[PDB]
Amino acid sequence: TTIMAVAFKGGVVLAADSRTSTGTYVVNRASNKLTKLAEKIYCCRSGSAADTQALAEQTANYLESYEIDTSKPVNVTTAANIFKKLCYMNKWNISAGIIVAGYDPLNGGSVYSIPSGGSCVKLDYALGGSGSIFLYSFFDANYKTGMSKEECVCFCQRAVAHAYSRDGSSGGLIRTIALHQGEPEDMTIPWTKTPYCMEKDPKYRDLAVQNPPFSSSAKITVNQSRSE
Amino acid sequence: TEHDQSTDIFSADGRVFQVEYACKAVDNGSTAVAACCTDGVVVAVEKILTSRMLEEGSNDRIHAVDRQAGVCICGMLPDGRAVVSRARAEAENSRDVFATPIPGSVLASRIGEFMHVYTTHYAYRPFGCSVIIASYADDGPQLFVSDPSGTVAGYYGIALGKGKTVAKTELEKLNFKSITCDEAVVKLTKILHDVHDKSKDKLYELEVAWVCNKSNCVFQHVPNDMI
Repeated sequence: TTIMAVAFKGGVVLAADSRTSTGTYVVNRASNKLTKLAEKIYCCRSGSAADTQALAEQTANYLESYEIDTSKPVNVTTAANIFKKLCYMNKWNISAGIIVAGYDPLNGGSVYSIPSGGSCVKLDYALGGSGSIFLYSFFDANYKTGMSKEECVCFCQRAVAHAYSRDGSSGGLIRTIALHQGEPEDMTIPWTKTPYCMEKDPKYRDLAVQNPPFSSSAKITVNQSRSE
Repeated sequence: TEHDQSTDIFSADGRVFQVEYACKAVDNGSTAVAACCTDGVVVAVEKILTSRMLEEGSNDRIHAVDRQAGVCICGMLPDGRAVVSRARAEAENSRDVFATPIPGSVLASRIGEFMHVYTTHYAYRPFGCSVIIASYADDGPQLFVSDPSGTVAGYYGIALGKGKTVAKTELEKLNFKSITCDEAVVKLTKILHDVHDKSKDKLYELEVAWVCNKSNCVFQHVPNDMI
C-alpha cells in the first residue's frame, strides 16, 4: 500500500494506490483505501484490510452518534482520538497504520498519523504503508509548504506513482480526495495515465548489456539479439 | 657420455642435450610458414601424406584454441596435441576467471612456460614439436613461436622444419608493413610449393588458416577455393 495526506491552506488532500495483495498475487486491483468517517473527515487505511475496515466502520458509527447529540459537525481531532484509542486498545491483535485527515471550521485542514502501536501525531503531511519508505526523500527534496489545492492534488498523484513504480506491493489506480470548506472532490487516475512509471521513463528504455555475444574482444557493445 | 640421457642434467659446457635432440625432431619434420600482416595472421603447413587412402582433414596440424587464436604444430604431431589442450585450458581460464579473450602475448607466454617444465624433471622428456601461435585479440595481430626449450619469440614472418632455410630466404623478400591476408595466402603457398622435395615425399597437401578482419577475427581454415 502507499497512502498519504497533505495539508494545504484551507484543507487536506488524501491519496492512495488501489492494490490489495496476498504478498505475491493481487486479489483486488481496485480497492478503495480512502474511507469516509464523516462528511469532511476521511481516513487512509494500510495494513490488514479486515482490521482497518472494522476500525473505520466503528469509528464512523461513533462520530455519527456524536454529531446527532451535539448537533454540530465534528472536528478532526475527535475522529483522530476515537480511532487512536481503538488502535491502542487492540495493538497486539491487529496490523493497522492509519491516517485521519479532514476539514473542520475551528482548526481548518488537519492530518494525524496513527501508526502501528497506536501513537497519534499531528503533522503537515503523513506517509504510510509499505510504499511510504520510498517517499520520505521525495518529500524532503520536492515538497513545499504553501501549495494550493491543485498543486497538492497533483503532487500527491505524482508521489503515489513514484512509490508504486518501485513497490511490488502497491499499484493500480491512484485515488485522491480533497476536503475543504466546499464540496468533497474525488479523483481516480488509471494506470494508463499515471504521471510516472519506469516503463515510460526514457532512462530505462535501453536494456542493460547482460548478454553480449561471444567475441574476440573484451569490448562490450550490445546484447546478442539473434543466434549465430 | 652419460650426460645425455635425462634432461635434468647439465653437460659440462652448460648445454641440455635432451632438449637439443628434441629440437632435432622438429628440424626433420615438415615445413610450415607464417606471416603477420596488417589485417591478421596467416599460417600454412605442408602435410606429408603417408597413404593415398586418407580422408581429407586427417592429421591436421592447425587447431583453434579460442575464437580468436590458433596453433600450428610442427614436429611430432601427438606431442603437439598435448600442447593444444593446455592452450585451450589457458584460453578458457582467461574467459572464465578474468572475462577477457586471452591476449596473444600471454597465451604464448603460458605455452612456453608449459613446454619449459618438461625440460627440468628427470621423469619427463621435452616435447618434440614447436608451436606457432597466431592470435588477433585486443592486442592486435600477433605471431609467436614456442619451441621444445620453452623459448618464446614474436615474429613478423617465420618458417620451421626441413625446408626452413630456403623458406626464410623467400619470406625475407616480402614487405610486412603493406602485405594483407589475401596476398599472403598466395605467397606463402608458393613458398611451400617451391621448397617441397619431390624425390622423398611424393604425397602431400597444404593446410592454411587465418585470423583476419575478413573472418570477423575468428581463427579458421581458409576456404578451400583459394589456393
